[PDB]
Amino acid sequence: SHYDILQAPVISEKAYSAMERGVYSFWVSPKATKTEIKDAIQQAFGVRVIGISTMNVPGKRKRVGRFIGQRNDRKKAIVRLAEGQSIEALAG
Amino acid sequence: AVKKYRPYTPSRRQMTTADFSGLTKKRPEKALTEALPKTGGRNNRGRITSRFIGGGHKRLYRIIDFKRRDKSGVNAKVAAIEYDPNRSARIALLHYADGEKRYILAPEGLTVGATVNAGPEAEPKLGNALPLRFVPVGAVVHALELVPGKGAQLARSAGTSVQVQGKESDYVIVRLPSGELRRVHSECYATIGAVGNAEHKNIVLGKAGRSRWLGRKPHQRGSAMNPVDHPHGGGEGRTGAGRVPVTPWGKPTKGLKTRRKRKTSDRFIVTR
Amino acid sequence: MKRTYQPNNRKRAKTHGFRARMKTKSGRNILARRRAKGRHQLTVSD
RNA sequence: AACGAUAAAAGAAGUGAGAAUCUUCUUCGCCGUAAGGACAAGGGUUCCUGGGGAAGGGUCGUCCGCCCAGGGAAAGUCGGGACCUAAGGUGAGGCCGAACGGCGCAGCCGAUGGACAGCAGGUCAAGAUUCCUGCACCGAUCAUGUGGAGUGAUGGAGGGACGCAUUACGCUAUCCAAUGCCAAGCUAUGGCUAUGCUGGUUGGUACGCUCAAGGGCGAUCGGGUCAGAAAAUCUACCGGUCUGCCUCAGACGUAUCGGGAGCCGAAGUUGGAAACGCGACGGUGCCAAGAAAAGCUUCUAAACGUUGAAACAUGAUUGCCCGUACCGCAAACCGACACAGGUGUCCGAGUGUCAAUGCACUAAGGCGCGCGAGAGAACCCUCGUUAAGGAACUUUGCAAUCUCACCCCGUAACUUCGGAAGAAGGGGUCCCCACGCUGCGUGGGGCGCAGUGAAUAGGCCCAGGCGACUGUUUACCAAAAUCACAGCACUCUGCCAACACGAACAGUGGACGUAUAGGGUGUGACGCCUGCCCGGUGCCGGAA
RNA sequence: CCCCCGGGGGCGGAGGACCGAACCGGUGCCUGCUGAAACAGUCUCGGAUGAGUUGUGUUUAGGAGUGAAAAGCU
Ligand SMILES: [Ca+2]
Ligand SMILES: [Mg+2]
Ligand SMILES: [Mg+2]
Ligand SMILES: [Mg+2]
Ligand SMILES: [Mg+2]
Ligand SMILES: [Mg+2]
Ligand SMILES: [Mg+2]
Ligand SMILES: [Mg+2]
Ligand SMILES: [Mg+2]
Ligand SMILES: [Mg+2]
Ligand SMILES: [Mg+2]
Ligand SMILES: [Mg+2]
Ligand SMILES: [Mg+2]
Ligand SMILES: [Mg+2]
Ligand SMILES: [Mg+2]
Ligand SMILES: [Mg+2]
Ligand SMILES: [Mg+2]
Ligand SMILES: [Mg+2]
Ligand SMILES: [Mg+2]
Ligand SMILES: [Mg+2]
Ligand SMILES: [Mg+2]
Ligand SMILES: [Mg+2]
Ligand SMILES: [Mg+2]
Ligand SMILES: [Mg+2]
Ligand SMILES: [Mg+2]
Ligand SMILES: [Mg+2]
Ligand SMILES: [Mg+2]
Ligand SMILES: [Mg+2]
Ligand SMILES: [Mg+2]
Ligand SMILES: [Mg+2]
Ligand SMILES: [Mg+2]
Ligand SMILES: [Mg+2]
Ligand SMILES: [Mg+2]
Ligand SMILES: [Mg+2]
Ligand SMILES: [Mg+2]
Ligand SMILES: [Mg+2]
Ligand SMILES: [Mg+2]
Ligand SMILES: [Mg+2]
Ligand SMILES: [Mg+2]
Ligand SMILES: [Mg+2]
Ligand SMILES: [Mg+2]
Ligand SMILES: [Mg+2]
Ligand SMILES: [Mg+2]
Ligand SMILES: [Mg+2]
Ligand SMILES: [Mg+2]
Ligand SMILES: [Mg+2]
Ligand SMILES: [Mg+2]
Ligand SMILES: [Mg+2]
Ligand SMILES: [Mg+2]
Ligand SMILES: [Mg+2]
Ligand SMILES: [Mg+2]
Ligand SMILES: [Mg+2]
Ligand SMILES: [Mg+2]
Ligand SMILES: [Mg+2]
Ligand SMILES: [Mg+2]
Ligand SMILES: [Mg+2]
Ligand SMILES: [Mg+2]
Ligand SMILES: [Mg+2]
Ligand SMILES: [Mg+2]
Ligand SMILES: [Mg+2]
Ligand SMILES: [Mg+2]
Ligand SMILES: [Mg+2]
Ligand SMILES: [Mg+2]
Ligand SMILES: [Mg+2]
Ligand SMILES: [Mg+2]
Ligand SMILES: [Mg+2]
Ligand SMILES: [Mg+2]
Ligand SMILES: [Mg+2]
Ligand SMILES: [Mg+2]
Ligand SMILES: [Mg+2]
Ligand SMILES: [Mg+2]
Ligand SMILES: [Mg+2]
Ligand SMILES: [Mg+2]
Ligand SMILES: [Mg+2]
Ligand SMILES: [Mg+2]
Ligand SMILES: [Mg+2]
Ligand SMILES: [Mg+2]
Ligand SMILES: [Mg+2]
Ligand SMILES: [Mg+2]
Ligand SMILES: [Mg+2]
Ligand SMILES: [Mg+2]
Ligand SMILES: [Mg+2]
Ligand SMILES: [Mg+2]
Ligand SMILES: [Mg+2]
Ligand SMILES: [Mg+2]
Ligand code: NA
Repeated sequence: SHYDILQAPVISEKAYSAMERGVYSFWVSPKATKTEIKDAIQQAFGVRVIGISTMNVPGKRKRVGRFIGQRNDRKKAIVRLAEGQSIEALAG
Repeated sequence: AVKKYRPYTPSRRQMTTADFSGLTKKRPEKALTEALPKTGGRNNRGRITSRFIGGGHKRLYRIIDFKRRDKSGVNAKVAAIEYDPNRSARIALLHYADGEKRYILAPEGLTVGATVNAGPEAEPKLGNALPLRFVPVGAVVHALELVPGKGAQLARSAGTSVQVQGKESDYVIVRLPSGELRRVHSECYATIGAVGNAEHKNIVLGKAGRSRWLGRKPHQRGSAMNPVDHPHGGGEGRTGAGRVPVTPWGKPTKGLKTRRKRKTSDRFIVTR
Repeated sequence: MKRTYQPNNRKRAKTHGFRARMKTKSGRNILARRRAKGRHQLTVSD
């Protein structure tokens, strides 16, 4: 259910500095909405969510082998928690 | 009166325009506006039918009562007499006792505040809804049914009149504006007097596209066209040879009526 | 020098689209005729 | 041959195998109602970072909008959807039709329009009414309390709801001056010692017995059934009934959060100008007579209650979907191109010049147009001046001069009494001082070949043909005497009109028009006028 | 509309009115003619509150549409 809505954490120098603000950034399945994405984050990590934002992101159009390539297509979501700002501590 | 102008532009000397001083300067009643501008620019299934209909200026429709029958026996008071860009033949707002408001065509010689009365026994005063059977012989009237209920085809435009002649079993004779004489059933309503704006005719449009403000686009002659386009096609210079319309026929003297019923109801002679 | 092709995403898909080919027989002929060519373009909808 | 606008470039320094071309510094020249900035269409990672150097780049290339990889794109309040309707498209039933199909009421879709709650700042390498900080607003659910009862519809009413030109008052944005304030330092060249120079000189919110143009509004008791389907305590009609209330644009003060030149934080004055923006739906005039629907306000119908109401106060909780990077008058859109073309809207400072988005020079900003270097032949293109002459050139004064802006004086035939007319012609134009008036005027003086000192800115007149006139045409050899045009005329057409589209006893257009109207034809403002021939053909009647 | 007796003055602000930028257009010459461009450039010129220009959305088509009319555009 909730486990496989969440995709994989963003790994970005910008996203990791936000890690220090209590802000957490990770990709999700694009067809999901904010309401379910929030209850997914907080069913999974046990923490109140007070701020969501989301954004569809096109797949880059890479080309291998001189066969023109395609997109990939994602939906990064950024989330701010309550003052109980822990996750799994797994930040680095 | 109608306005005339000094020749300060090459136009505008010949140009003329109607006098509006008798028209009350009010917004038309909101319930009767109907809107329905939506001008059908001569086009049918996208395809031109009444050729030479251009755009012109925007218009709203003023619903106008024509049958006038349903409010039989109630008095009316003439409020504003007012402009209308559809009829080009001024209309007249009026209020009924019981408060319903409906427009009516303005008779020549009718002032604001006048009484108006409708029904069968009503007296032949100006602007009443009288069925023909009670109309005095020789009176002039306008706004005339062809069949009782849903009628007002006869005499509707500026200055038009219907001069009742003799009477029969239930049919009355009348003189239409075109000079035809015609029968009409005696329970058809009429409106006493000729139409108002009695002299629309002597307005002078003045410049081209005074017509365009009226929405009538430039009207091409055949002889300027090509044999492809119209029968009066080209050939070096200018002429005739046959004298025919767009699609062919006569159009100087070629009687175009069909051979039908109700020609027996048009039984008195007709120039037309 | 205004030119013949002035792109418009609503024009391109309103005429020419998959939804519009199905509205009539003659266009559904255009579909099954191209599907038989095995094309992939099929319509303008990619 | 060309290397894609004649808007120039120079030196130093750096990086590198390699440099006219990449980076830096300092100058120079070019745009500046743009060649600066913000959006919409459209494009689709072109964006930022780190690398690269095949090909793409009109040369080179260490560079690039090229290639590789990694990141970047955040919304209850902005734009769209979960709201509404226009043309148009659909469309159960319904109307038609060899088939496929064609029409069509309600209803539905459909933004180019209506409705609707946030402003100020900060800032990633790359996002900002989105993230952050400060402080608001909007709907919904619940709770505490006041209230302690009426809510009040797929239906009615009001209202939303609308033109064009011109224009009174007040104001802000915003711009100017200064011996106002504040900050920083220096000065040389001959002088100034600051009264010089340079720079900055307030945004949002909350509260005012503060100043304030302007703008909106009449208001109830009752009668009638025949009006709004019935209802109705709401509307409409009709009759009785007596300047004042509301609103703040914006300014001012106090406070507070910001910003602020600068070396953390200074000042925030007086005088002037001023919008198409705001007050606003103002005023006036005009004819060609200027959308609809929901939201919104008001009424009952039904139903639910009338000792757990509508509504208000605080607190809490809640806030979906899509778009958002970059290009975006162009190297990223359309033109096969990194093309002298084309592309809708908004903002677009200063000085001078009646005005101005004009002209010149310039701010901020952005560029020198992706081959260079020399030579100074013929010829070719875009320009400067030209002796004496002045159209002798030539098909033609074609081309190119001339004239040119504002103020003053003065202006003909002819005329539809408006006009011809900027007729033609002649004069003024700068600087100082004094004097009068509201930058002018009167005078006196001064310099130059010359004072709209440079840039923008009519050559004129006489006489004909044609068309009256503004306007319209052959996208790409014809702009005209062609077309249309107001005005005129013939004829047709009685209303399911004539006529026209149509497979159609369908449906439409004419037209929600009705003979002072509609169709067809030909003439073509205005003035004086429009003659003879009905045998032939056409047409209207007669019909032995 | 207001004064003096159709005239003059006050005022008002009409117009297919005038000059002129944007904008729309294409007058004449030159250039360009394996173009910068499959119709343009510089100069010059016409309209510039109207029969005006323009953006979205949409309707009309092959003997057919549309056409201020060239057999022009599709
Ligand atoms: Ca000489
Ligand atoms: Mg948020
Ligand atoms: Mg007069
Ligand atoms: Mg036709
Ligand atoms: Mg005509
Ligand atoms: Mg011809
Ligand atoms: Mg023929
Ligand atoms: Mg002929
Ligand atoms: Mg010909
Ligand atoms: Mg001849
Ligand atoms: Mg025809
Ligand atoms: Mg698609
Ligand atoms: Mg595909
Ligand atoms: Mg060249
Ligand atoms: Mg250099
Ligand atoms: Mg070295
Ligand atoms: Mg090499
Ligand atoms: Mg260069
Ligand atoms: Mg460079
Ligand atoms: Mg250096
Ligand atoms: Mg720009
Ligand atoms: Mg886009
Ligand atoms: Mg995008
Ligand atoms: Mg880049
Ligand atoms: Mg870089
Ligand atoms: Mg790079
Ligand atoms: Mg290379
Ligand atoms: Mg390679
Ligand atoms: Mg190369
Ligand atoms: Mg979003
Ligand atoms: Mg917020
Ligand atoms: Mg919205
Ligand atoms: Mg709808
Ligand atoms: Mg419909
Ligand atoms: Mg249909
Ligand atoms: Mg819209
Ligand atoms: Mg809003
Ligand atoms: Mg930074
Ligand atoms: Mg950026
Ligand atoms: Mg911001
Ligand atoms: Mg003002
Ligand atoms: Mg000074
Ligand atoms: Mg200063
Ligand atoms: Mg009530
Ligand atoms: Mg102050
Ligand atoms: Mg509705
Ligand atoms: Mg942006
Ligand atoms: Mg270009
Ligand atoms: Mg343009
Ligand atoms: Mg300006
Ligand atoms: Mg300026
Ligand atoms: Mg100026
Ligand atoms: Mg300029
Ligand atoms: Mg640029
Ligand atoms: Mg030379
Ligand atoms: Mg030259
Ligand atoms: Mg000399
Ligand atoms: Mg001479
Ligand atoms: Mg000779
Ligand atoms: Mg000669
Ligand atoms: Mg000649
Ligand atoms: Mg010449
Ligand atoms: Mg005379
Ligand atoms: Mg005179
Ligand atoms: Mg002349
Ligand atoms: Mg001298
Ligand atoms: Mg002199
Ligand atoms: Mg000069
Ligand atoms: Mg001759
Ligand atoms: Mg002419
Ligand atoms: Mg041509
Ligand atoms: Mg064309
Ligand atoms: Mg030409
Ligand atoms: Mg029928
Ligand atoms: Mg009909
Ligand atoms: Mg003629
Ligand atoms: Mg004759
Ligand atoms: Mg005056
Ligand atoms: Mg004009
Ligand atoms: Mg003149
Ligand atoms: Mg042009
Ligand atoms: Mg043209
Ligand atoms: Mg001229
Ligand atoms: Mg003119
Ligand atoms: Mg034919
Ligand atoms: Na010094």
